[PDB]
Amino acid sequence: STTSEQSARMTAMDNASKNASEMIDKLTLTFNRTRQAVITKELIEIISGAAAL
Amino acid sequence: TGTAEMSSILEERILGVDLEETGRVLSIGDGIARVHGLRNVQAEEMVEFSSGLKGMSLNLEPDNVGVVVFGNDKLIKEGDIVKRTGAIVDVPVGEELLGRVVDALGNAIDGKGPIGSKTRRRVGLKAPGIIPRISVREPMQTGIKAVDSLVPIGRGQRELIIGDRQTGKTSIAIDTIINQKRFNDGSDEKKKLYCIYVAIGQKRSTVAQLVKRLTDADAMKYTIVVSATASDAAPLQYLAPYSGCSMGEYFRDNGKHALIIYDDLSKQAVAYRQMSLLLRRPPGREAYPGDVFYLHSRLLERAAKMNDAFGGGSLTALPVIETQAGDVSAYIPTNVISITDGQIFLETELFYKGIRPAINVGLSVSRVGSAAQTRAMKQVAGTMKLELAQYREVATQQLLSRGVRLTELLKQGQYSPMAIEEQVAVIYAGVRGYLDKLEPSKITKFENAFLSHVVSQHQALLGTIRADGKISEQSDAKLKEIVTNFLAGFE
Amino acid sequence: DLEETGRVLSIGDGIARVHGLRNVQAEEMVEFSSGLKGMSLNLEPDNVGVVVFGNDKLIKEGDIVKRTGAIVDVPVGEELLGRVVDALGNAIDGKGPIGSKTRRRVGLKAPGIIPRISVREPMQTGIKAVDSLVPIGRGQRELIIGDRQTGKTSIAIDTIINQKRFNDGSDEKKKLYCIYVAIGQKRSTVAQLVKRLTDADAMKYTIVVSATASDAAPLQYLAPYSGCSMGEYFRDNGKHALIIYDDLSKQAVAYRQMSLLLRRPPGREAYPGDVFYLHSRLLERAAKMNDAFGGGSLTALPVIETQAGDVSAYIPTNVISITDGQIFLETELFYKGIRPAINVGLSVSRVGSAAQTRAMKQVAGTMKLELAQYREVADAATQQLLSRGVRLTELLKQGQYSPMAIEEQVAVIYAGVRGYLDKLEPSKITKFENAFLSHVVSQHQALLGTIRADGKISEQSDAKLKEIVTNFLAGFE
Amino acid sequence: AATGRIVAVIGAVVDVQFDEGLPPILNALEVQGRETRLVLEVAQHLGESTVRTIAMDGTEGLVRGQKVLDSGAPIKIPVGPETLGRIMNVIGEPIDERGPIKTKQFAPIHAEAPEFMEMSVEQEILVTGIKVVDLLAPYAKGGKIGLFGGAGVGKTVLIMELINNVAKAHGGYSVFAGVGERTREGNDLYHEMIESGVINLKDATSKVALVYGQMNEPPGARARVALTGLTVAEYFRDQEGQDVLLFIDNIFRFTQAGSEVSALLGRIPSAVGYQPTLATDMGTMQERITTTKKGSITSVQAIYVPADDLTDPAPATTFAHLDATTVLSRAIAELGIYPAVDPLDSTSRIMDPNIVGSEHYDVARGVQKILQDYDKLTVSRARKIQRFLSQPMGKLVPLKETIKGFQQILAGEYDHLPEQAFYMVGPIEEAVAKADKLAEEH
Amino acid sequence: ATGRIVAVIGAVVDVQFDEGLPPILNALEVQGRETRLVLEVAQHLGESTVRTIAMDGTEGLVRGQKVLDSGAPIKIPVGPETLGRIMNVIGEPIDERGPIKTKQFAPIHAEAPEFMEMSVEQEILVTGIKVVDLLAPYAKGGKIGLFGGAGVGKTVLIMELINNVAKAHGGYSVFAGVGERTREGNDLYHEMIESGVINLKDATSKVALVYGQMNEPPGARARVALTGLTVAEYFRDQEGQDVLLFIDNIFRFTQAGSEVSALLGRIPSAVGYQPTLATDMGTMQERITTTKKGSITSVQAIYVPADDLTDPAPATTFAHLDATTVLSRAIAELGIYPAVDPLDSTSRIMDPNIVGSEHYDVARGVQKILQDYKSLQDIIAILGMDELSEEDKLTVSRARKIQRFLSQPFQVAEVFTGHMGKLVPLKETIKGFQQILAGEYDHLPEQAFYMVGPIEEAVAKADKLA
Ligand SMILES: Nc1ncnc2c1ncn2[C@@H]1O[C@H](COP(=O)(O)OP(=O)(O)OP(=O)(O)O)[C@@H](O)[C@H]1O
Ligand SMILES: Nc1ncnc2c1ncn2[C@@H]1O[C@H](COP(=O)(O)OP(=O)(O)OP(=O)(O)O)[C@@H](O)[C@H]1O
Ligand SMILES: Nc1ncnc2c1ncn2[C@@H]1O[C@H](COP(=O)(O)OP(=O)(O)O)[C@@H](O)[C@H]1O
Ligand SMILES: [Mg+2]
Ligand SMILES: [Mg+2]
Ligand SMILES: [Mg+2]
Repeated sequence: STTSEQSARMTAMDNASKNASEMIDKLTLTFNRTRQAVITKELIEIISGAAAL
Repeated sequence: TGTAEMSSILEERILGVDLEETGRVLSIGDGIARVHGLRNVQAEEMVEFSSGLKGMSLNLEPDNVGVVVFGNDKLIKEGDIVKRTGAIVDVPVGEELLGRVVDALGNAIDGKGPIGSKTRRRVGLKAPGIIPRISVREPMQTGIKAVDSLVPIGRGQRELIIGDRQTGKTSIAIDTIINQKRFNDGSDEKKKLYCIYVAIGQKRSTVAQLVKRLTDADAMKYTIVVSATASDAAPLQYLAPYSGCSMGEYFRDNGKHALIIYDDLSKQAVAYRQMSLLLRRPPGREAYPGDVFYLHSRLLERAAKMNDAFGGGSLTALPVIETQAGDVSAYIPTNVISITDGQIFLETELFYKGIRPAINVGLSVSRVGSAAQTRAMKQVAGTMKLELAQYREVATQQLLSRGVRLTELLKQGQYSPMAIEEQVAVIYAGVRGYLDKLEPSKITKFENAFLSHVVSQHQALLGTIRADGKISEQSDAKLKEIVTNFLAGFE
Repeated sequence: DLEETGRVLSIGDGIARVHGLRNVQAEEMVEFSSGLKGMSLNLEPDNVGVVVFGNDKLIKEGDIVKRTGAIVDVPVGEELLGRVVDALGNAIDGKGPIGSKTRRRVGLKAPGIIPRISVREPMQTGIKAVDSLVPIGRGQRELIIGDRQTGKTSIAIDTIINQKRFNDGSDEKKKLYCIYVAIGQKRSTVAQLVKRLTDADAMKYTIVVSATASDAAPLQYLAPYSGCSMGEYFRDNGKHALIIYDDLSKQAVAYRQMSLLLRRPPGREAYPGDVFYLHSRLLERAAKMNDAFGGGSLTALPVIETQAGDVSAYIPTNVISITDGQIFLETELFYKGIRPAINVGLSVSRVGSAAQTRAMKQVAGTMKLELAQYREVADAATQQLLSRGVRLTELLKQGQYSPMAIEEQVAVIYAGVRGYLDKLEPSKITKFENAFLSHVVSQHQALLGTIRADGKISEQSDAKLKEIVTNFLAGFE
Repeated sequence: AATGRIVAVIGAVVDVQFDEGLPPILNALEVQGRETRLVLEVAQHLGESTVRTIAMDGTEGLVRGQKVLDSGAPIKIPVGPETLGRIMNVIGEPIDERGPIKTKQFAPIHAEAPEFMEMSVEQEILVTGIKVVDLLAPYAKGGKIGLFGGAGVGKTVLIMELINNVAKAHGGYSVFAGVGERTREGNDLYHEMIESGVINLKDATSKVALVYGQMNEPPGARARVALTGLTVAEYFRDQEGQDVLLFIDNIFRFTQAGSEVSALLGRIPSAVGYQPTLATDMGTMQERITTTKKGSITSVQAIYVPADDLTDPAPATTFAHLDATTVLSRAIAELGIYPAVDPLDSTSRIMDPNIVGSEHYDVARGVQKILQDYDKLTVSRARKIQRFLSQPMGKLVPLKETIKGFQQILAGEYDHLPEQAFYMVGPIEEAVAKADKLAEEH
Repeated sequence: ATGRIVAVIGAVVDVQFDEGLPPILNALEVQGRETRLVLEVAQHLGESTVRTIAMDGTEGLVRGQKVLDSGAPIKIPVGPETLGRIMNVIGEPIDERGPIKTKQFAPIHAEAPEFMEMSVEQEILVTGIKVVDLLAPYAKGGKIGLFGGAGVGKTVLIMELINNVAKAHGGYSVFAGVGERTREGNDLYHEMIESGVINLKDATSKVALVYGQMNEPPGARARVALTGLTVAEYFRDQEGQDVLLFIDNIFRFTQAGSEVSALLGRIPSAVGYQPTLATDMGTMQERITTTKKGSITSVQAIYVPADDLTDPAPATTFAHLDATTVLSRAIAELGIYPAVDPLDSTSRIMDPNIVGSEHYDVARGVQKILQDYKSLQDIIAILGMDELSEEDKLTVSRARKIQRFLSQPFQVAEVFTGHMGKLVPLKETIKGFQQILAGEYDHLPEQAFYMVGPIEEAVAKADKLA
C-alpha cells in the first residue's frame, strides 16, 4: 500500500500541474486581451477629451 | 465660427425687443437650446420657453446661453421667445407631501389632487456646516439582522447600498421604509422617521409596483415618492435627488427625522453626463464630466444630524449604486464610496448561495459603528462580528462550524423587518453557543420556531428589553432561561 | 522691432504664446522681461509657443520677449566638479559663480558609428551583485529599474563613492568623473545626498545637476541634457565620465506636461509621439570613443520607477529597449533580507562579460552558473544545489555606502564558490564574510595587491587564496 | 483697483474681462453684488483682456456683466497666534461662529518653496508609541510622513490617534488642514479636540489651528485648502521659530480637486484622468513642507488611494514626496488587526542602523522577513507577530519596550502562549497576562 | 520650386510654396542648414501650404528659411559599389570612407511589382544550412522571422546567410538597421569586417549597410527600411540576382510609423498604433517579392511586445511572414550551432506539393523523432533510465545523433575556430537525415555527428575517432 500510493500521488500531481498550466495559458490569453482593451479604452478617453477643445 | 455669428443676428444688427429679460432660440437639439439674448439671466436660473416648457441656464457663454430643456424639444423651434422668471429651482415641502407621489418638480402624478403645502424650498441650497451638527447617536432601524447588527446605521449617516444588478438593493431600502411602521404608529415623537424614496431613471411600472408594495404594508402615509422615470428628460432625472433632499431637509430643519433613498445615483450620473456632453463640456473618465464628484458630494453632504440648538432634526441618506460586473474600481462607485459613511455591499454569488440579503460582511463597513446601536444589539454584535471575522479568515473546526452557524443565522426573508428585540434574541441564542448542537440546515427552522415562541410566550421580556434598550442581568438570565428551555424542547 | 523682439499674447500653466519674434529659431532660448528665460519650442504661423523656465505669476500678457540668438547651452568643464548646479548650470550651492570657460549645447547629436569602439574596460560599481552577475563597462547604458523604495539611488551612490579609490590613485585612465542628475526629487533628499557624498569625499569629482519637484517642467525636462553635455565634455577630452539620471520617469512626466500644454497630439497615456525619441537621443550620447578620438567614454545609469513592477508600461518599455541591460530591484526580495534587492533572474548586461575583470570573470562565471541552476530548481543531489544556492545568495548581500574593491569581491566570491562555506549553514555566512574580509585586509595585503596588479588569479595566488581561506575557516566560530 | 466683468460662467469656471489692469495668474478676485464673499482664483490668460478663473464657492446666481474687483494679490489669509483654536475656510474667513480672526499679519497662500541652501539634514526620530509604526517605519521630526489607504482601512482613526498622542505631547502649535473630508467627521474632530483640552474656547491657550474645506465645496476650494493650511504652518515656522505639526487629511482630495479643475480648465487630460499638471503642482505644494534652518514642519498626511491601487497617478506621485510612508492595507484591515498598517509596504528613511541603532534595525528587518516568508514554527511565530502588531482601552508601548517584546517573540521565548493572546494588547507583559487569564479559564 | 518654412513643431515642418507644390512623398531640402536636412511631404493642407516630416533634427529652423524642392521622393545612390558601405535614410555615407561614386540613384517609395510580374511557382531558397534547409526552408521572395535574442549567436547566422547566398547563388545582401542601437551597429560593422563579409580594401564585399539609429527622428527610422529595400531592389531588378534583405528589427519599423502618424495628429487605433498600420506594413512588404527578373528574400528580426503574439504589431507582421526560425538559448546551452530550435521553427512551403514528398517526409520524420525524444526524455526524468522498450532507447540514440547532426561549422566562424566552414547542398542534407532515420548509422558513435558537414564527413570523423 505504501507502494501504490507514491505512484498514485506522482501521477495525480502530474495531472494537477498539467491542468494548472492549461489554466495559466488560458488566463494569460485573457490577460493580454484585457490589457489591450484597457490601453484602447484609455487612449479613446484621451482622444475624445482632446477633440472637445 | 461662433454660435451667435449667425447671419440673422448679424444682418439685423448691422441694419438696426428686450434682450435683457428675453432671448431667442438660436439652435435647439437633443434637449439643449442655445439662446441669444437673456443678458441678465443668472447661472442655474430657470427660464420659460414660448411653448410652456421650462429650462435651466447651465452654460452662461459670452454670446449665448446653453439652456437644458425640461421636456421634449419637439415644442421648441429656432427663433422662439425665451422669458426670464428670475428664480432658481424650488419644490413644495411640508407634511402635505406624505403619501403623495410627485415628480422631480413637486407636481403630483398620482391623480389624488394638487399638493396643498404652504412652503417652498430651493433645491440648490447648501449643506449645514461644522457648527450646526452633532455626532450621530440615534439608531436608524432597518429591521434587517445583518444591517442592524453588523453594519449599523444611525440618524444623520449616509450609508451606501452598492451592488450589481438584481442583488437586493431596492429590497433593502424598501424593508427599511416598511420597518418604520412600528415607530410612526406609536406616539413617541422622537423615534418617528419620515421616508422619502427618490426613483431615478426607472420604469413607471417599477415605481407603481413599489407604491403598491408600500401601500399594502401601510407605509405610504409617511412616505414621499419622487419619481424621475426613464422617459423623463435628463434634467429632471438630474434634479430629482435635489428635490427629494429638500423635501427631507424640511423635516430635518424642523426637529423631525427623515430618511431619503436615492435609487439610484448611477442613473443620475448618466443623466448629468448626457447633459454635459451635449453642452460640449470636456469629457473626462468614462466620458463623465469633471464635476460629477462635486455633484454627488454636494448632494450627499446635506444629510446631517443637527444639534439641539438647531432643532435636533436629522436626515439620513441611503444612496444606491449599481456596479457593472462587481467592478467597484469604476468612476462613480469610487466617488460615492469615498463620499459616504460606509457601504452595504451586496454580492451576486452570495445571493444564489441562499444568503439573502446577500450582504458581504467582509466588504461592508459603517464608519459610525456601534455608536449607532442600542446597548443590547451592541453586546451581541461585538462578539458576533469578531466571531465572523475569525471564521472568514480561515474559511479551527470550531471557528468554521460557528461561522457557518452565524451565516445561517443572518439570513432573512423579504418584506419581513424584525423589531430590534427579536434580533437581539436570535443573535443571543446563536452566539452564546446554543446552536453548536444543530446542523446548519436547521438553523432557519430553529430561528422561525424560537421567535414564534418568544413572541407568544415572553412578551414581558421583549417589552422590558425594548423599554431599557439593554440586556439587564435579570433579563440576561431570562434569555438563557428561554433559549435553554426551547433548545431542550426543540427537535 | 517685431523680428528680434516679441510680445506675450497669452499665458497659462507654463506656456507663453508670444506674438512676433519673426526671426527666432526653433528651440532657441529667449529672455522675458522679468528676467526669466524660455525656449521656443513651437514655431507657429501666428505666434511662438515658448516654455518658461520659471513661473506664470510673474509674466503677464503684454510683456516683452527678447531673443539671444543661440540654442540652449550650458557651462561645461572641470570647474563644475564639486558644485551643485540647476538645469541651466547656475550654482545653487552658494559657493559662488562657476568659473567655467567653455559652453556647450544641450541637444547635440550622439557620436556616430565610426568614432566608437566596443565596450572593453570595466566600470566598477563596488557592489557584489552588480560587479559579479550584471557587470557594467565604460561606455554602457545600464538601466536601474524598480519600484519605489527598492534601493536604486543607493546603487548609484555606492557607485559614485566607489570611484574614489581610482580617483585618488595614479592611473589617469582609470579615473571616473561622476554626474548625478536629480529630476523631480525633493530638495531635502538632494541636500542629504550631497552631504552623503561630501562625507565620503566624493564631491571633488562629482557634479550634481538638480531639477527638483518645485522647479518648472521645462527645467526638469532640460536637466538630463545639461548633465549629458557636462559629461560629453569629459568624454570628448580623453577622460571617463559616469552620469546617473534619477530618474527618467519624472523627466518623461515633465515633457508630457509641457507638450500637452503646447497642444501637441497625445499618444499612449498622453505622452507625445517623440517621447521615445526624447530618451533615445539622450541615452545614445553615452558612448566609448576609439583611441583616434581621445579614447574617452561616458557611462549612463538611468533610473526608472515602475508601478507594481509593470515593466511594459510605456516609458519602461522605451527605456528598456534603448539601454544595454537593466538591474531589476524587487520589494519582495527587499523584505526577504536580500539587499541590494537585485533580482538576478531578470537583470541583464549584454556588454557585461566583456568588461568584467579576468579574476572576477573566473569566479563569477561559476557563480552565475550555480545561481542559475539553483533558481531553476527552486534527493541527496539537488538539495546540494539548494544549499550551494543558499550560501551564494547569502554571499551577495551588502551594506549601504560601503563599496568593496574588486579583489576583495573576488576573494569573497572565491571563498563562496570553491565550496569552503559548504560547512557553514546559512545564517552564518554574513558574519564569516565580514570577519574573513578583515583578515584578508590586514595580514594579506600582498595577495590582494598583485591580484589588483595582475587582474587575474594566477596559480600561485590561487593556492594562496585557498590556503588562506581554509586557515581562516578552521579558526572561525 | 482694477474692475472687470464676468463674461462666461460654466460650472465652476468663470471668465472675467478686464478693460484695464489685467491681473497676473493666481491672483484673487472678488465678485461684487453678493451676500457671501465669492473669490475667484485666476488660472489662465486667454488674450483679448480675458482671464479664466476657478470659483471658491458655488457660482449660482452669477450674471454675465457682473462687476469683479481685483485684490491685487493671491488669496491672503490671516496668520498668527490668533488663528489657533479657530476654524477658517480656504479664504481665511472664520466658520466657527466665534467672530473675526483679529491677527496682525496676512499671508498669501501662493509662495515659493524654500531654497536649496536653506535645507536641513538633521533627522531625529519621533517615537509615537505604536508598535507597528514605531517598529517597522518610525517617524522622524521634520520629515513628511504620509498615511496611504483606501476607503475603510482606518486612515482617519489613525490620524486621530496621532493627533491625540503627538499633538498633546507637543509644544509647537500644530495645524490641521481638512482637505475635502466629511463634515460629520470634521465636527466630531472639533468637538473631541475641545473636550480634550487641546482647543480652549475661553482664555485662549489652544495649540491647534483648524482649516476646513469640505466635500460639498467646489473643486477650487478643495484644491487650495491644503495651501491655506500650508500658509498657517509656514507662519508658525518662518516667523515663530517653532517646530510645527501639519496634519493634512486628506491629500488625495487635493489631487482629485486638481483633476476636477483641469477637466474644464481647457487642458488635454493625461493618464487615468488627472491633469497634465499633476506632478509639478503637487510638487510646488509639497516642497513648502520642509525643515529649514529657521524651523521645522513635520507633516502627517493621510492619503486616499482609489480602489486600493497604489499605482494611481496621485498616490504614485505623492510617494516620492514623503520621508516615512506607512500604508494602511485593506487585506489586513479585514483580518480585524488594527491599525491596518502594511508591514511589507511601509518604508522609513530613518530605519537604518546609523539612526535607530543596532537592535531596533535588526528587529525591524527580522520581523519583516518572517512576515514575508509567511517552518511550521516559523509560521506560528509569524502569526504571533501578526497578532502582536495590533494595538487597541488604548495602549502606549515605548520604543525599547516594543523592540524587547518583538525580540522575545522572534527568538521564540514565548512559543507556548497561544496565537491570540497577542491580539489587541500592549507590550509583552499584557500579552503574557492575557495568556494567563484565557489559559486558566479556557 | 522654392518655398518658405511657415511652421516648425518638433519634427513636423509646414512649408509654403508660391508657384509649384511638390506632391506627397517628395524630398524638400532646407537651405542654409550646415548639414543636409531633408523634409518629406506628407500632406497638402491647402493655401499652398504643405506639411512635411523631417528626416533629421529641426533645431535652428527659422520661419522663413528657404526650402528647395527636388522632384523625386528621395534618391539614394544604388549600384554595385554600395556594398561594404554604410549609409543613412538620405543615402549619405556614414562610414567616413568617402562618397559613393555610383552611376545611378533610385527613388525610395516605388510601387510593388505588378500582378503580371509576380512569379507564380513557390521555390525554396537553398541556404546551405542544414537545420534551416531541412525543417524550415526559406522560400525565394519570402519573409522570415528571426525569433532570436542576444545570447544565442544571431549575428553569426546572419553573416553566414550572407556568405552562403553570395556563394551558392550569386546574390548580394542588404542589411537595414531600423531603430538600431549605435553600439550594436558598430559591433556588427566590425564583426562583418572581421569575418570577411565586408572588405575595406577590395571590391569583394557581399553586403551593403543602411542604418537608421535610435537617436534619429521617427521619419528617419520609418523610411530607413525603405532605403534598404530600394538598394536591394536595384540588385534584383537590374542584375537578376537573388538578394537577401535583412531588417534587424521590424517592430521598430512599426513603432516608428506609429510615432510618425502620432506627430501628424492622426487618431490612434487598437493599443495606440497608427490607423494605417496594415497598409504601412503592406506597402513595404509587398516589394519584397520574387519577380520575373529576380528575387528579394527578407530576414526580419521580430520583437514581440509584452510577449503577446496577438499584439497588433506582430499580428500584422505575421500576415506577411513565410518562414520562421527560432534561435533558442536552450539549444545553444546544449552546444548546438546554429542554435535553431528544430521544433518551434516553421515554414509555409513545407507541404509536399512544394518541396516534394521526399523532402517533406524526411523532415516530418525528423520532427516526429525529435518530439518523441523529448517525450522519452521527460519520462527518463523518472531517474529509472531502463530499456523496457527496445525502440525507446533505439530512437533516443537516433534522435541524439540527429539533433547533433543539426549542427554545422560556419565559414564566417573560421578565424575563431579551426573547424572549416562546410555548407551542404539540399539533396545531401535530405539524404543524410534519410540515412539516420533509416537506422543505418548505429555503429557510428555519437560525437562523430557534431560540427560536421554531410554524412561523408560524419563517417570520416567516426573512423578518425580511433
Ligand atoms: N432578502 C431577500 N430574500 C429573497 N429574495 C430577495 C431578497 N432580496 C431581494 N430578493 C429578490 O432578489 C431580486 C432582486 O431584488 P431587487 O430588485 O430589490 O434588487 P436590485 O438591486 O434593486 O436589482 P435591480 O438591478 O433590478 O434594481 C428580487 O426578486 C427580490 O425579490
Ligand atoms: N544595500 C542596502 N542595505 C540596506 N539598506 C538599504 C540598502 N540599499 C538601500 N537600502 C535602504 O532601502 C531604502 C531605499 O532607499 P533608496 O533611495 O536607496 O531606493 P529608491 O528606490 O531610490 O527610493 P525612492 O523611491 O524614494 O527614490 C533606503 O532607506 C536605503 O537606506
Ligand atoms: N478601535 C476601533 N474599534 C473598532 N473599529 C475601529 C477602531 N478604530 C478604527 N475602527 C474602524 O476603522 C474603520 C476605518 O475608519 P476610517 O478611519 O474612517 O477609515 P479611512 O480613514 O481609512 O477611510 C472604520 O470602520 C472604524 O469603525
Ligand atoms: Mg432596484
Ligand atoms: Mg531614488
Ligand atoms: Mg477618511
